[PDB]
Amino acid sequence: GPAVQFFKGKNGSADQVILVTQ
Amino acid sequence: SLQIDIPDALSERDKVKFTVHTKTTLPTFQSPEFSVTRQHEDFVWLHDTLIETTDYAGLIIPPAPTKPDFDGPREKMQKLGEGEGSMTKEEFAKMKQELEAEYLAVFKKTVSSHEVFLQRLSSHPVLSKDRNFHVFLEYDQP
Repeated sequence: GPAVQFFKGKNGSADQVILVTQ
Repeated sequence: SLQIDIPDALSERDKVKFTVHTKTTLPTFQSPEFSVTRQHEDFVWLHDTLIETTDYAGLIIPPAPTKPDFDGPREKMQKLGEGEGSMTKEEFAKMKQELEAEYLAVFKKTVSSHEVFLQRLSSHPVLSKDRNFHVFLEYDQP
């Protein structure tokens, strides 16, 4: 299963999750 | 001032990595701005260590962050494909999209708990000054 990478949004930017190779 | 935020995080196998970013004016730090990578246990270690400190007997140490649990989302994602063959492309995409939303929700809650803990520490005039807390913030062997 893939790793998930989280980016906290640069407010007011929305938070993001991205699928990472693993 | 001492400003700490968690900009980004990763969830893998069974392990979670947080990036702890510090902005400071304080002379005691070697640098004004730096980042490190810490794991949930590192946060726990700090809390326990503060508790052990004789000087802090009269202070209330901020409660440790809740341990992050991604188990439901991770378990579902593995299963999702898994059965990629069984279902249509739109079905697969929508499901993957759904599971991702779940990861994000868990991420938001866990990131906040870890960040809030650090922020409380920086708030404390005595605790912010702590040597162990500093090492937690900027020690970077790599």
